[PDB]
Amino acid sequence: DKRRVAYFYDADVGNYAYGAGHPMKPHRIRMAHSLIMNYGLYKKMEIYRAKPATKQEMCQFHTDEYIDFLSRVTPDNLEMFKRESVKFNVGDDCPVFDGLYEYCSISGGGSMEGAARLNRGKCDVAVNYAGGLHHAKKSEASGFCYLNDIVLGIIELLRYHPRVLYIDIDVHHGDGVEEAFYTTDRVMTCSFHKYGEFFPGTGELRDIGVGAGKNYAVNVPLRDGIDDATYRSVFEPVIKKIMEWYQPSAVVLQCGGDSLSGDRLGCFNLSMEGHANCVNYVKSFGIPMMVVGGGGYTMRNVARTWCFETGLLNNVVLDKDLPYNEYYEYYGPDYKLSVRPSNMFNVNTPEYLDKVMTNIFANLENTK
Amino acid sequence: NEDFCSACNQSGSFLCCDTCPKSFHFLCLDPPIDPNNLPKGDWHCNECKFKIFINNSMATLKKIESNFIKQNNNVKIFAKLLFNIDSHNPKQFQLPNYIKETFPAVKTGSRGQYSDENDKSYNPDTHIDSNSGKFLICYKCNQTRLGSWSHPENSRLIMTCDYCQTPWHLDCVPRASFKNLGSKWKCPLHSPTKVYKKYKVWKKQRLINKKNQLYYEPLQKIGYQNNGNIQIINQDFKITQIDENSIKYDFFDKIYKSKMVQKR
Amino acid sequence: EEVTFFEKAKRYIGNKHLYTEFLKILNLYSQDILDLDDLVEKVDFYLGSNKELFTWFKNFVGYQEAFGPSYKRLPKSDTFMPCSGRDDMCWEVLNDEWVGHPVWASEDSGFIAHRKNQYEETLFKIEEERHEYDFYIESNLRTIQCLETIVNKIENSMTIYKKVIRKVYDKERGFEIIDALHETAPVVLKRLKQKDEEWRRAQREWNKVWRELEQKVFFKSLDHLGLTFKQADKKLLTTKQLISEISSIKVDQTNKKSQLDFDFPDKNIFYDILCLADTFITHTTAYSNPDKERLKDLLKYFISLFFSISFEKIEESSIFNLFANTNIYIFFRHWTTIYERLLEIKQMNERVTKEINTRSTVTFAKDLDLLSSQLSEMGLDFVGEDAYKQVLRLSRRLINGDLEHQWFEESLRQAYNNKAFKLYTIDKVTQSLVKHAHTLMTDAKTAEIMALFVKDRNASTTSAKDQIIYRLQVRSHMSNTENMFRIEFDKRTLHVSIQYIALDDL
Amino acid sequence: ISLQIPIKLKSVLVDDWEYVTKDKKICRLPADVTVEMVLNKYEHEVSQELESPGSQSQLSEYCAGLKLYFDKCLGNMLLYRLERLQYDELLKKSSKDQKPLVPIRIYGAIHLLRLISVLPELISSTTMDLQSCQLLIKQTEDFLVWLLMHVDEYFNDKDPNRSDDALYVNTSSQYEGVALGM
Amino acid sequence: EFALGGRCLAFHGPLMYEAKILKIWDPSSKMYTSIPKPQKLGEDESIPEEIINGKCFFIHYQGWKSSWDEWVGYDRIRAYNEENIAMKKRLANEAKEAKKSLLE
Ligand SMILES: [Zn+2]
Ligand SMILES: [Zn+2]
Ligand SMILES: [Zn+2]
Ligand SMILES: [Zn+2]
Ligand SMILES: [Zn+2]
Repeated sequence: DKRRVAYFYDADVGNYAYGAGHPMKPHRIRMAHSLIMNYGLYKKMEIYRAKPATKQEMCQFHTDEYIDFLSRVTPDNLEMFKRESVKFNVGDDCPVFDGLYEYCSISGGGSMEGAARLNRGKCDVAVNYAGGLHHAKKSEASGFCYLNDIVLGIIELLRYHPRVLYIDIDVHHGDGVEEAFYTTDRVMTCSFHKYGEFFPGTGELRDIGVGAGKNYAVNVPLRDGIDDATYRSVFEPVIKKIMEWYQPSAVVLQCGGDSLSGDRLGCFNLSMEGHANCVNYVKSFGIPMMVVGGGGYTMRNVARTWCFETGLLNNVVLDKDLPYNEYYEYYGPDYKLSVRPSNMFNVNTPEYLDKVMTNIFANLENTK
Repeated sequence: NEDFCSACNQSGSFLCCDTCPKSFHFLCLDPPIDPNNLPKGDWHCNECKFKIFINNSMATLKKIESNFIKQNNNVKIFAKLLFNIDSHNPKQFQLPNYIKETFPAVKTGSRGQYSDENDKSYNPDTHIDSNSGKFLICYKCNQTRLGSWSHPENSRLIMTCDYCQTPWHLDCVPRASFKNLGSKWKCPLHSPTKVYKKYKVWKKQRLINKKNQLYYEPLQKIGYQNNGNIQIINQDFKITQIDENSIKYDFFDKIYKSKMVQKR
Repeated sequence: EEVTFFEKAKRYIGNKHLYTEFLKILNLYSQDILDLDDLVEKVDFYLGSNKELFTWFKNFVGYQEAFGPSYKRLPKSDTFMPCSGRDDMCWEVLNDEWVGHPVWASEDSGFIAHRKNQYEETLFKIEEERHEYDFYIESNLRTIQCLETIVNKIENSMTIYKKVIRKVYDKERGFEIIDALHETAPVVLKRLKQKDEEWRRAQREWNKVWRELEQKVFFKSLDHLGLTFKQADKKLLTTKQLISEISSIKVDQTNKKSQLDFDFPDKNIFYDILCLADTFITHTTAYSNPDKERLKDLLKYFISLFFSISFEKIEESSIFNLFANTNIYIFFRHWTTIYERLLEIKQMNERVTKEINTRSTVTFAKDLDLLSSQLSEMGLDFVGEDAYKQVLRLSRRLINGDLEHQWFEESLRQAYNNKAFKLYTIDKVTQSLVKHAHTLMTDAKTAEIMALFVKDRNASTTSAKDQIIYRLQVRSHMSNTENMFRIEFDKRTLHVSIQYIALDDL
Repeated sequence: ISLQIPIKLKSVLVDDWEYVTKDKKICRLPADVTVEMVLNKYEHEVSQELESPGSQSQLSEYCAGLKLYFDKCLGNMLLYRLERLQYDELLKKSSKDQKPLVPIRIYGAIHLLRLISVLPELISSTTMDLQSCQLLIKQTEDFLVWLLMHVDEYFNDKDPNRSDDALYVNTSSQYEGVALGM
Repeated sequence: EFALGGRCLAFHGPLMYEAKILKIWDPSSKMYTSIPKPQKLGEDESIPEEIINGKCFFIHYQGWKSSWDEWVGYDRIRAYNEENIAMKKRLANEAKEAKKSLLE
């Protein structure tokens, strides 16, 4: 490949914390950045600091009342803000902190600029881990997400590409993104997620899309604790079929750390290389890529995961030994660069997976 | 004061009163008041307003008599009700405790919601009946697929449908997880009870008390157009006793007609 | 043929209630209500288990938009909400009619989370405290740098500094002092620097505490089945468990002789189990002094007779059948369990040892400052000392009682990367095996059947009545209720087959 | 006092309660079949076949009083908490034009149907006589029967997902949140 | 309706008493099936001759002590349905009216 990889990072993303016990900390972005920098990778990517987005750009997908409420709400002014809090689901699940507007603007600006750079051809690989809030849908904060900048990325890519493909690998289904393109045939959303009594709850197998988006939405229902050898086996053939058949011009991938082995909320049994297998397979097709970072609440794991992936995209394999980052204490007893899977029993039987393959491929048989 | 709305009987935003210790939701109020523009003053319930402005222990008869005589020439059957409903606090609408009892298949939820008959490591014991000592032979796979404790990676999960208790593999019918929190799972060996045909909608009648159930049996026994309300062996919910062989007959000539529509 | 399909379906379904539902479905189709595709699917779910009757139905009947289940559809009234940036193409590609709102998809019940062990929770607590310390320190450092760039300018990203000032001036005087700065910079900057120094000191002490706490917990947290093991095994390695397994296999096979099957490729595992069993037998103060040697002799004879591996090298360290009762069968299953455990352990032993001996260390600060010297001080870090043999040695140690199970299991985790969790009950499984042999000797009927097996095995050349008379004699020594287990072994390939002839001998 | 509601009307009322409370659906307003116009059709169709003047004038009085009572009580005893939000929205939309509220011209055939279900519970807490209650009950029964003949046209099965003109409409998450949170 | 362990409602004079079934009698085999069951008539168990040859059942009255277990046949043991509940309430109301007439 030897792709020209651009990169985006704002130094203000590690200075906005959620609630004390809240599992969502963007500090993981910052030690992931330090993992990237101390490995000497800074000589291989084009580092940028994208401009934060403005209200006129969030109103492209979100609503004027929603954005206006976002720009004015504050922990100090909360007590008089009662109707909007319940109306837009901005209460406890998605709490309000000091720099919420700033963080949302940073994430949206970074992802929207990444899509812009992919459009102009400055890079064929744009990476923005700050974005990836695949749960909020145009009017409400959901799943700790407040702004679905991903849809802005696909909007900008569609400005140049006739077809854009979205892949979700977060153990959470890409509800907001699939909803944003449930009816259009330009975008395919393909979410690999856990299906059951899980927080998304959506992503049913028979969710091929409505309207013109019929047969243009793929949902992969999975059981607990899938491992690398099974995740790759369920991943690769479907991606092969979609690329061979839907044939997107652009493609967007959501790289969430939630499916990591031993995630604070995750339940999957993916190690480092099982996760990197999907990235390698995606980069194996040549079409431009816009990598974001979604789930993951074990920052010592997601930082290592993201550093390994950014090494992999530049077609290099990083060292297994740490370069003595600043936050050295975070990286366990051995201080290596890997995620060790646990001994739990994987319940994803081959027969259920085979039926899933049969259904998905039969549905795709009509997407030349 | 109260932790429930005096109309919805639910917690939440409360516009409580001072004359009468009552608690109301802002929406559960007539007219619905916007909490943004607070009245900012003494708010009394409709009953409090009537008890203060009108309720002179004897003069109330004078008021009701006056209202009646301003409506006796006009509609007067409703005059008493029209007068009296002005003395009452708004309340959430509920069914009158007997329409529900007309159907012995419905129950009221916690706050008053609808509820019906479908509301609801290595575990090898899940394959055991435990009352007959037998295994759970799934209908689709005709096995239990217990695997072994030594090799747990061969066992197959079973849900044992919540209606007719038929055991089923998670792999025999595609399913990711068990049904534990939501509705009761039902295996696909049950009637649809609802049909969309091209559109047109069909629904099966509800469960009524057998006191009011009027069972009926036809006489032609070959051709008798009935709904899905059949029995295999106010006069509107009659359930046909179908005489099972009539089902076979009706199916047969129906297939014959489906043949001759395209054959001639 | 076509006039008997109803009876065929009745016999196939085999139930009255399901037949009632199928008849109701057939009526519903017959009353024009149900269409053909729904009827076809219902018959596939009723008679689709067969490739003959269902196909007959398909070709006799001549069968030859679709909304999703997780999305609602709002009316057009809820479409018009002005979006100040939505372009026409955005109006084209977006979707505002169909929304899921997972609460609607969740049946308003809730979501089931995942189970996490207490070690994971402690890791979460440590991670949270670390994140708070580092976030405070980074915010203070950023504001310190900004104040330095301000003060160096005045000598002659909009909320971080206000937030940190309010946190530092938590007396609610931060509000006034922020505006006072906006119009006193050095004093607040130096106070921030002092707070940074104290925070970094406390962070270093807490980092020490956190590392010390984590170093013992981390390996335990990833041990998911291991923590549950040694306890689930006790109720899961009972005779009733194996009877249930074999009966389920036989029941499944009876809907369509070799119900069970085992293979024994390795040989030294037999000697390893012999060594461990003798270590336990000598160590245990629970048998008579001659009983220890009697158990050892029974074990050695049974191994050298059934497998005929060696009658003497055991002390230096034609298909044969066998009718057995529950006791002998369960003892055999015990032996099989131990053999498979040790086979799994030894199969990857080479790569396990290879990785262990290749375990390098980071020298940036790990070897400089902090090292894990707990499993190394006792010698359970497998330096050299091939994993299989050190495992055998420490198993003999734990049987002999000079090693607590805590460090046994911690070492097994840290060496096999939690891949040898099923070895945590080796002492107890060996004890159960010894008890099973002891029961085998002390039963008269079991002794007679055991001698009958000895005769059948050592004969090795029998007549055409071999199975019949042997089975009849075993049954005569037996009652008329408890099951038979047909354990066969061919010396050609070291394969053992078990047949569950419960009561078929009658 | 005993009221004999037909079984089909009872089923319709149960379905309405289930749709409003369980499925969260609200009525599609303003109805193409409203309370005022159904009452007008009832009065017209019954009066043309009734020749007695006293019962014909009493029919008109009954219809007028029914309209008045329905208008007076929709906003008080005939709405679930969920529909209170849409009720307030209609109230404010009408107040934006300084216009009054005519529920008989908005609601139809189903809030009128739910109106006559607590009538035994409403008359019981009054000082009105017995034979007048009997007359009112008889009038309600006759109206119920007349509705029963014209029943294949006021409650028809259409899905909101398959039909925009369906009697019910799917609600939005924000609407449900504001309605059922306060 | 009528099964081992199932609920039942049996007549007793001008009122009914609900009970739970424990034994099911088979007059053809002169045998009853009980639950903690092919077994002959018990040494201390017997049924009145007017219900020894009928489908009798051993029932325990709820709200009554365990000493009031009775063998009641199909004559009084009714089928527990909505009609059974409505008719139990009807005769309870008639008992109330009889009590009120005895009083007022
Ligand atoms: Zn996630
Ligand atoms: Zn209320
Ligand atoms: Zn009041
Ligand atoms: Zn099955
Ligand atoms: Zn079923």
